[PDB]
Amino acid sequence: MDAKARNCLLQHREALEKDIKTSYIMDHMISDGFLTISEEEKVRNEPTQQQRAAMLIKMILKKDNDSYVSFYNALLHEGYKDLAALLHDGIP
Repeated sequence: MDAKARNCLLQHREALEKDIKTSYIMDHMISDGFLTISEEEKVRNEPTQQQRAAMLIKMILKKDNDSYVSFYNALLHEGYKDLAALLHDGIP
């Protein structure tokens, strides 16, 4: 993704990992076509909620602009309003 978007995600990574549940967010991204079942399974293999969130974000940082926007939308749809707001800045 564009460095601006990547940097925005890196900036708010800690906040995201501390709050988000990955299960439903990933369902949305898979539905959108920006996360594979292979990736979902790897995320799921992480022991804790935060470790799963860390792994998911680690994968997203290497994806494209559309993936960033998909992540943003997933956050909104799951009610993480403030967290999505933090990333709004990086939307290309």
